[PDB]
Amino acid sequence: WMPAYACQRPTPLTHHNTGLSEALEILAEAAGFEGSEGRLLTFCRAASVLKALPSPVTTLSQLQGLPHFGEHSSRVVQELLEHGVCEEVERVRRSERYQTMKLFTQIFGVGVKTADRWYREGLRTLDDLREQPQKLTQQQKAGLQHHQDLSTPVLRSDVDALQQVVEEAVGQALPGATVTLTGGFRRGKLQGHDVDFLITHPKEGQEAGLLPRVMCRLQDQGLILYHQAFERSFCIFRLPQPGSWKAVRVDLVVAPVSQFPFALLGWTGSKLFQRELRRFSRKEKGLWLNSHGLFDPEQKTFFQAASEEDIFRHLGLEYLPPEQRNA
DNA sequence: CGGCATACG
DNA sequence: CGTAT
DNA sequence: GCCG
Ligand SMILES: [Mn+2]
Ligand SMILES: [Mn+2]
Ligand SMILES: [Mn+2]
Ligand SMILES: [Mn+2]
Ligand SMILES: [Mn+2]
Ligand SMILES: [Mn+2]
Ligand code: NA
Repeated sequence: WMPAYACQRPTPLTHHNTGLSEALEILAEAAGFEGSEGRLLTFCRAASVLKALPSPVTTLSQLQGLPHFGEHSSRVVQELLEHGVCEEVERVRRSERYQTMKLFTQIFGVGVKTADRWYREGLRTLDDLREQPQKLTQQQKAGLQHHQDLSTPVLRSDVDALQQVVEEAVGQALPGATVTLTGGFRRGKLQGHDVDFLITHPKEGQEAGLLPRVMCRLQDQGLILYHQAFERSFCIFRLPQPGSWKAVRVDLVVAPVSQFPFALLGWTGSKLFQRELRRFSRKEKGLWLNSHGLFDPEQKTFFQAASEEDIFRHLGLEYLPPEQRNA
């Protein structure tokens, strides 16, 4: 009834088991803060299974036969169904370790390994980090300075204005080049932490050298608060606001049109969806998938794709629109 | 038990 | 090390 | 933590 891989089932943005999935995702996040990628993955997958169910789970027996539910995830759900709360989840929520690793890793430029080291050094607050700025990278200094704005959700309204701005600079850098909205907003989210754009050009090869030209023009318009040949740019944009402005994270990515379907697929996510899709491709089909292409290692050939639909067909999967990739 | 996605900056 | 989905 |  329920396939094992998230890429084999539709997952809508909103669903019927929100509280249960959020609890399991707390445990997934905490596992990640402790370097347990395997446990993170299982809890993520179990959470996603519930997102894909057609109705609420009300009794423990409804978990029987569901992939990725074993003793641990089942007990989490059991406690939530019986008591409305899971003691393990609540203990994580209020732990100093969890709250601080969450606070630190949310900083642009800070990963788990950096946050862990800072935690072991006794640091606990953002002001603790501001006191010793000589230990910060330029990227972390930017992430810390802009942290408050970057913690404010980006609205769909913000996205349209940013897209117009990016297209203006893209059109000057290379007439005919296109801008596609990707990431969470393409999956139908109404808010997000950042905005993701994919840029290409209909004439293979014309996109070479494009991203530096785009960035130079955005920077000349005074719109870049922070950025690093290249094909991915992780920026902080100055977004106009009523009588002011706010910092917003924007990712710009360039791909040649031959690779565009693969890059669109990868950059549209979700993160779990893409990991599961790549896992499925390799383990079930013997094909190697990334945001550049799909490789047959036996024939030593790349699949040509003209669309996302092509890629799902190549992999023997029913097509899923972006709004059903919210694994 | 081994595996857990796969890149770029 | 960071970043991305 | 769970699957095959
Ligand atoms: Mn009980
Ligand atoms: Mn995004
Ligand atoms: Mn992004
Ligand atoms: Mn490339
Ligand atoms: Mn093992
Ligand atoms: Mn993201
Ligand atoms: Na971070």
